[PDB]
Amino acid sequence: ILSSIWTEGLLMCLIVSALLLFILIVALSWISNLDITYGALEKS
Amino acid sequence: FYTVVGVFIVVSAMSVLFWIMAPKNNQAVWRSTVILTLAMMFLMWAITFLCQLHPLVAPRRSDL
Amino acid sequence: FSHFLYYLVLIVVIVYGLYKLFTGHGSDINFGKFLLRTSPYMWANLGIALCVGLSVVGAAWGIFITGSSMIGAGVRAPRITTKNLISIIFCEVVAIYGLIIAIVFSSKLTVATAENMYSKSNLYTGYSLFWAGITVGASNLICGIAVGITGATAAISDAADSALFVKILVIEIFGSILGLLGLIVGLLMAGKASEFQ
Amino acid sequence: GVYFNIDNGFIEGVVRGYRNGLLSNNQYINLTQCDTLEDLKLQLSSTDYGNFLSSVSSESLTTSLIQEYASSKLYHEFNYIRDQSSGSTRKFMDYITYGYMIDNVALMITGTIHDRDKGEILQRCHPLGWFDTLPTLSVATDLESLYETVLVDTPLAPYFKNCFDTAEELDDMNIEIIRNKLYKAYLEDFYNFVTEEIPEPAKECMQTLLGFEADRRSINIALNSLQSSDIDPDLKSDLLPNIGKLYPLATFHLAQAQDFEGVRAALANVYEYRGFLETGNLEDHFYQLEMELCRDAFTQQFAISTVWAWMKSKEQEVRNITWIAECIAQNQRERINNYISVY
Amino acid sequence: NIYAPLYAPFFGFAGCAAAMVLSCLGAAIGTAKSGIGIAGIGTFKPELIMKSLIPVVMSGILAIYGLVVAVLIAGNLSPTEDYTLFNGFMHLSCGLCVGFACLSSGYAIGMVGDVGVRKYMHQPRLFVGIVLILIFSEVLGLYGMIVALILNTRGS
Amino acid sequence: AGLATVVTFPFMFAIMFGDMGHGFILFLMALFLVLNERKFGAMHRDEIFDMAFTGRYVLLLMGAFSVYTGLLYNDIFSKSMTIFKSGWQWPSTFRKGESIEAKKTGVYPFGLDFAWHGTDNGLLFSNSYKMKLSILMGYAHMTYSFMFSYINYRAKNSKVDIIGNFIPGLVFMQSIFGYLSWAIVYKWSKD
Amino acid sequence: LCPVYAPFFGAIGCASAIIFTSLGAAYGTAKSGVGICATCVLRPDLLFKNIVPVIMAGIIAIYGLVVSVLVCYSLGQKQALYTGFIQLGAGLSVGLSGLAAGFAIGIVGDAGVRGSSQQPRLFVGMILILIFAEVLGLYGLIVALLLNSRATQ
Amino acid sequence: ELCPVYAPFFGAIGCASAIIFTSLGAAYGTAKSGVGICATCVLRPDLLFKNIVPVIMAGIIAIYGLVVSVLVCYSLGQKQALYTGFIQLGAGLSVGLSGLAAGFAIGIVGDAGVRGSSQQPRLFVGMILILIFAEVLGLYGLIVALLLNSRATQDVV
Amino acid sequence: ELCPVYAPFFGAIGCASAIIFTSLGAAYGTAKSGVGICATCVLRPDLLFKNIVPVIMAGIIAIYGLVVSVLVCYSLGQKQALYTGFIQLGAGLSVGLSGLAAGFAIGIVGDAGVRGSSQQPRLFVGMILILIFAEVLGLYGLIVALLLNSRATQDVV
Amino acid sequence: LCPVYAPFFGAIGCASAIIFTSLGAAYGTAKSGVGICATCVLRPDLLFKNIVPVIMAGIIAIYGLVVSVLVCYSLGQKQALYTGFIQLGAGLSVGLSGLAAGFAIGIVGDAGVRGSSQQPRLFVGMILILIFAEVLGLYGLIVALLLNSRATQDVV
Amino acid sequence: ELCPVYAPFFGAIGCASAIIFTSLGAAYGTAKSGVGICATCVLRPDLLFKNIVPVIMAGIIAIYGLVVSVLVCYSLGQKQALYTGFIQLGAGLSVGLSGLAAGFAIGIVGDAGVRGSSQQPRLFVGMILILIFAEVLGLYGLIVALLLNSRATQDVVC
Amino acid sequence: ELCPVYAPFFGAIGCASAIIFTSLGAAYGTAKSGVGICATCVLRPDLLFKNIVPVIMAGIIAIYGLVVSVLVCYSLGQKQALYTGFIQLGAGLSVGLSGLAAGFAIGIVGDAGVRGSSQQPRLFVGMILILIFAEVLGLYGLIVALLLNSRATQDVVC
Amino acid sequence: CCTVLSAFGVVILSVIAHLFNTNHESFVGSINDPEDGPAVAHTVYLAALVYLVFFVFCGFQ
Repeated sequence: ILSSIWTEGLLMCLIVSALLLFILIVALSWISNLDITYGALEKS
Repeated sequence: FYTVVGVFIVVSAMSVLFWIMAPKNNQAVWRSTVILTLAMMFLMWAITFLCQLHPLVAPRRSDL
Repeated sequence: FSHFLYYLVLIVVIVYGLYKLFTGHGSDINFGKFLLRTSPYMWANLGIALCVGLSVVGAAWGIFITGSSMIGAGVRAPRITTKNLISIIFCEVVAIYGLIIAIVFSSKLTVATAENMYSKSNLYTGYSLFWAGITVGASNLICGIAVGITGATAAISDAADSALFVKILVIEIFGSILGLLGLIVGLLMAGKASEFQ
Repeated sequence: GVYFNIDNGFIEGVVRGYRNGLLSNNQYINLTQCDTLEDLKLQLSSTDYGNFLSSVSSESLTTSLIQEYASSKLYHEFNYIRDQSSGSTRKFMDYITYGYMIDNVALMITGTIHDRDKGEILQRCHPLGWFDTLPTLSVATDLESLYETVLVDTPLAPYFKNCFDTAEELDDMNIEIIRNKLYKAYLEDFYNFVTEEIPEPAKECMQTLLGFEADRRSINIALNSLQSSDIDPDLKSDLLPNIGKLYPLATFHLAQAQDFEGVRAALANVYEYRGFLETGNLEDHFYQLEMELCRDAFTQQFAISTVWAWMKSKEQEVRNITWIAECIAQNQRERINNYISVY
Repeated sequence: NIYAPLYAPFFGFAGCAAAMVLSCLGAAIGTAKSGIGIAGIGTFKPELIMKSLIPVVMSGILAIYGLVVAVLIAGNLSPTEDYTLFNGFMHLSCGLCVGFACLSSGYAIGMVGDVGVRKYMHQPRLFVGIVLILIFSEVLGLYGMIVALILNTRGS
Repeated sequence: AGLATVVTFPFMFAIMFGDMGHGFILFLMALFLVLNERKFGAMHRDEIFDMAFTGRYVLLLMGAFSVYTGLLYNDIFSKSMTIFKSGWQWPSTFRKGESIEAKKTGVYPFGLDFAWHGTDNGLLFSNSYKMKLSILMGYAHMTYSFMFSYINYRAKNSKVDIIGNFIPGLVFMQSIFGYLSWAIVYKWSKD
Repeated sequence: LCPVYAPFFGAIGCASAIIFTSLGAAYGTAKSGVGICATCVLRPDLLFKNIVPVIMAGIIAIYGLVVSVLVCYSLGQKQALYTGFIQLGAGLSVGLSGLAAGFAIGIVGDAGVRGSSQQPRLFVGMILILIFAEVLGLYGLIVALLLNSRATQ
Repeated sequence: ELCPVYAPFFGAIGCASAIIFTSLGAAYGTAKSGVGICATCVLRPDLLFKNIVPVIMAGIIAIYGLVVSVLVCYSLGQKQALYTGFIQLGAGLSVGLSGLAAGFAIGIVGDAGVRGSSQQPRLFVGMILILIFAEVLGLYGLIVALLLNSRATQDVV
Repeated sequence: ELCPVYAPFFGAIGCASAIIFTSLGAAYGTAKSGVGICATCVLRPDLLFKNIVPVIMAGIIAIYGLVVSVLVCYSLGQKQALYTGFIQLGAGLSVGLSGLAAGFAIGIVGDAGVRGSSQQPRLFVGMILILIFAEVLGLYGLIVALLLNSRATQDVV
Repeated sequence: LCPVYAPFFGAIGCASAIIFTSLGAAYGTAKSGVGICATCVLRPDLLFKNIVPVIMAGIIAIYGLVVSVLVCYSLGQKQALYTGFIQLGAGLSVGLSGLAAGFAIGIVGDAGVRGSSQQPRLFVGMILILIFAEVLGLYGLIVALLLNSRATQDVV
Repeated sequence: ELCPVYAPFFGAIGCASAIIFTSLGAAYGTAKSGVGICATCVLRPDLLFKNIVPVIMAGIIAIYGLVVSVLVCYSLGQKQALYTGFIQLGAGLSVGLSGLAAGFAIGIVGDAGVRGSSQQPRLFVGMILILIFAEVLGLYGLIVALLLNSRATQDVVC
Repeated sequence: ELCPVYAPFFGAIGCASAIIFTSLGAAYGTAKSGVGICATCVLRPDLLFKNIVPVIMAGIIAIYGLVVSVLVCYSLGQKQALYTGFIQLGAGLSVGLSGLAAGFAIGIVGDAGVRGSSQQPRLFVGMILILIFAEVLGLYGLIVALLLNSRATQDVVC
Repeated sequence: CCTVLSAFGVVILSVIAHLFNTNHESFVGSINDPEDGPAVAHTVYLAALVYLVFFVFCGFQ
């Protein structure tokens, strides 16, 4: 057996849910860096 | 397969008979639209007929 | 804060490895048994999905790099906006590479019998599809970004002078060698891999 | 160059398009062959200036109206590029206009000491250096009641850190000191902004373009202090910026430079500014070196320093067109080819 | 067989992927960063562009360096033959010592051959020195490919 | 190139847009603009409707071919048409809920067969058919548009361009992907 | 063969197929809607022809919705790891592809609707660029709908 | 084995995250597009009651989270299957991390739109049209979570 | 097995979390919008007790966190079920990490609303209405956690 | 049921009750002291009137001290794991909420004493906002006291 | 027990590291100094071949890595001691992460040296001497790894 | 048990570290002070062989690392005590991560000293005085590592 | 636009009700399909009449 706590199925759920959470953190850091061009909305 | 060649004969003879009997007003779009559309209709018919002439996969379903 | 987590995970890995090694149980951190006992369908499906994912995230990357500068450079010189679309096309072909490799890989994806499930061949064709999906998705990613950069420079040098686009299209050719080489290597890697049996 | 075109894709390609409208050497020779300001207008109409003097019609056309409208379309192009900017780019565009805000402050508070009217000392102000409380600098005379009333809400407020108001209100001698000291603190802050948040290809070629501004301002302060200033070097060293290529060894010798040779022997030890003070027009040497530093900032592609390198080159283009139109209107043609063209 | 376990092709296909991905990453950095400098001088003296395509070609050779070792690792991988863990570790190392070799060589070619091409529009005598520094920065990947070939022939 | 486009662009559209229900809707909303082209011609058209009315004859053909190809498929709002006699018969006596196969009686006369509709492996057969359909129609389109290059070089009277570009192009294209398109038909021909 | 943790991968694939696709569609809607709002304050008659990037970003989210619905009709308590990881792959494919295609449509769309107000010849240019970025979601949808067909066989 | 003890953990995380991340999305949509209302209704306060539509369409995302949180909460149990916990985790994330995206888009479009609608009054209809495409993202996440939650306890053992 | 020893850990950390993240969100809503009050009531000191609304609506979030941290606490106990601990952790997170978002959206709206409502008196009702839409997020987290905590000890063996 | 590693959670709950409240009180004292020492250079008469944010910061540390003493006098070697978990929760409840209360008191106190010298009427508004900022730590005190009242209630 | 099956992993990554980090340092030393060469030989064309000595000086680092990696490669075995893998890992790190240091030093010294040597002709000898002091670090790493690699397979057993 | 199989790992990464972390501090002391020599001797090239003392004192600590790496190398064996591996790791870290500090200090002091010794020539004797204190920090680590390495195989058994 | 949707609601639902009435195997022939044909035809034909009411009412607009 691989382990009793860190079994064959838990340890490859925590790789899938680490890859997906990595893609999520990257995509949320893309959307967090999204700013509005305010000079093209004002009168000045 | 010979019922694909037998349809190719009556499509090709029809296209040759339309190449010489096209109207003189718009020849290069009468004998270009009609002769090419018969070719593409025959091509999709021959492709959809030959995929079922000798099939390798049988239709399989559970709910009937 | 991310450097704090990078240091914390490193400290926890070192403390866990030295605790497991000092107590005579250091072979319990067993990466080989981890590779032997995880399912080969994980590696196969993960390789297919990351192939078609990372080809597209490089294709779409290059598309905005040489699209936004094409539209910016086309404001004064709008006679580039159709001729220079081959720079979109060269960074778009790296997605059809990953697509036609992902479908060829998914053809090797059948149901293996449970009595021979963690066999030699079934585990081989999980490893091969995993790394041959990675080496195609990452290569098409990097190729799409490189062709996008060398097309963004070409879209502005085209609007500068018309005779420069022919000279800087060659750099896009040498940049688009890379996705085709990844296309070759990912087919050679999963060339001897059989289906799941 | 991998994360540039997210927010700066459209911005660069239009500025790169604005670069192609820079007049080449042949387009300057075709302007020096003109005989009339109307012929110069019609020669500029074939360039990317086309029909910018269309509402003039050959009668009210002077050599200052050309400098007005040719720079006005520069300013409107800068505002169009700034309106499409966001994030660090928009902040970089604001930091460019801060140096014009300083010049408009120092031009607005000299029009009140001389009691010149407020409506005519503001048409001479710079349009890019506009802040909303710029006409209200005509309310007080001393520095403290112009800071604490007007210049706190301005973005020029962190730059009043060393301007010591000794309750002497204002002559013309200390407004230049306040101007040089605001520009000193501004060059410090904008160099730290470029070093901090601007990415790496647009960092090294912008630190040089900004250290050149600091070196030129250091040489001009240390050389204009001979004729119309009698100041101590410990008070003169607060006017020289410390970001440039010239600071740590040569601005010390420019601080205790009591004579012209104290400047010349100080600038003989620096390698790229030696020979400027020997022969020729010094202002032409600085403008030529400015254009040679702006030329090789377009050669790096994915850089926001192309905006600085564009607007300084376009300002030099407006200066060259103004010099040519001044030559062909006053009928002096001995130095018509004194323009500066690296494009 | 205790010397040839069934997880050994993991480290061989990892050698394939590290030999291809990092070498084409180095080749792409070397062609993109240098194409920036080649296109930057596109207006100022356009006649020096077709002579300056050498740091693009020498960057593209770095992908051939990874291609050769990726083919030679993938040719030693079959599901029917026995495949030792020694062989898998050796293929991991020979892909890993050519991938970062070509990555570093591509970073060096990209940083040299755009500054050189970008300063070459001023001084036309730079070209011999530029080609010389590109040769010294391109043998960096040849060293890694030599190590990878010797290591492939040793491990099989 | 806009004289071979007049059939091939609606037909390559219809291969992707194959349905007699959506195709008849598109043909009907095109024929509404064709029959009313006199009231719409003397009218101010905004850009989207100017695009839609400038091409009121591209959409009539795009509907008319979509009806033909969605009669080749059995796809009428994603349903089948039991028009002809099937080539597959199902067994009469079978237990409820079990997986059964059909025995081949003949071949379906016009179009794809309707016994592939509620079928587990019907999508595999449609994948094979539509992939080989796309390969053969792309081959036909490319080898038709490649002859126009020969007609161009013949009208320019340049045998150097013929022997340098057309013939080494022809016996490179036909020797690989002409062979692939022949091999698909020959695999369909054998049992 | 069919463990107790096997519908984790299918449920998280059904999750990610709409999560990553909606993140990409939200970036493509927001960033290209900033360009619409910035463009149409000085030239407001281009408002309903500049609306194409947010429509294409919506088509991306529809492509992700299709895969999420078609994965959640094949989930069961006692499915194999084969079905679970093939639903995971069908989720990851359309997730990364819709995310990439939405980022590309967002970054191309605002630049396109800004260049379209200065030069009218750039409308066809931005449409022809955005069509290449649209079908990348189709390129992940193909792998997702092919891995869906191999779910229970 | 089919119904373990740690099985309500994923169900409780799915009940929590559905309201947590939609409250984050609705909070960003209220926040970013309410700064624009408070900035552009100091000059033209007559259109204060029509700029409120980004805030309302942001607050619909929190109701999308609330519905799925209640429907996951009334299916939790001590002896539920691990399948039920996995489906409730998936339905919680499918509403939460999609309504977070919808709320980001509503906040960005609303702040960019209520600032441009005071200079050009014709941009309001375009703002509403873009915000509908931004709100159907959270609606699609709601559809996915309802189709999961109907599948949650159907043929469980 | 069904009620293990580590079972009150999740309940105690949920009882902690429901006041920790709630007080953090309410502290952002108090500080960020108190900056605006201390900046605009120098010019307009007559508007102190009128602009105090976002600080009070930030405090109502902390009251929502307090009333769940005092209901999880009396449902705690040694040898309680692991299901009860998971439900209490979920009800802790649903109040805390959504009142965090509601406090962000109250603070960064209320500061701009206090900056704006000293210039325009008609903007104050719009400020209150946007703050109601920002405070109903924490109310939704309260509703989810109360409906969740009602099922913590409901027929649990 | 009462293991050996059980007072670890109680010791961490006794530490974290005073650690994070002292961090919050230290942020509040630092921000408010920078405010006072920059606003009382020109207005020294209202120096002792502005020390109220610093007092409001110190009451947060007193709140942490009380909970840490009450958790300290309930520790033991042979205590339950439930008692350790409740003491950890009661430490974190007062600590990470007094940290937030200290952040709010520091920001509000700095912004209020920098503007209360200009407007004398802003003092009764600053006191009113700091009451709402100090009730944020009083809530964590109440949660910590109600937890610690049940740490040893029905414990075997 | 004493020569395990995973034992050539450490020798393999030691053979890899002596190319990886050494080529990374040599690439830094060639790139950052070639920037200075191409930036100063614009107006000083005759000094173009005197300035290559930083780039050659950085290439000798990669030659140092090449030699040690080949000499480790010709001692990898299938039935290899774990002591031998540990020694080869140490000898690979000792060349790699010291040649990286020497490459950093040559890359930072050499561009300043070719920028100052175009302005002062007597600074060239000082540049060469500082580059010798910078290259001797990678020489020390090679000395440590050649003395270390010679002890792998001396008294190995089992 | 008392001399396990993994015991030479710590000795190998103590032999490796004593030159890695030493040479990447010596490289900082060479590079950061060499950019201060090459930028100063463009105007005072007569001080070129006098300002190079920071580079020499940065090269001395690499020899301090080399001596300890050789003495740890020649005490490695296949069957050595785990105490010996711990002591050799401690000696390697004590040289490396303190010679790194000494190199940082020499690098920061040396360019500040050579840029100031050309304005005032009486600052050279102050630069040497500060630089001896900056350089003895590696000698202290060498003393600690030699006193460790003398204790490595003294009373080891098994 | 309700008259177009109502005309399609007449035509499509009338064809669907006729295909349920005649027990066509593309609608009844599966196990998951409804068992009684005319029971579904009776409630689809009434919907066809409802859309015919909408078509007649919106046809006089």
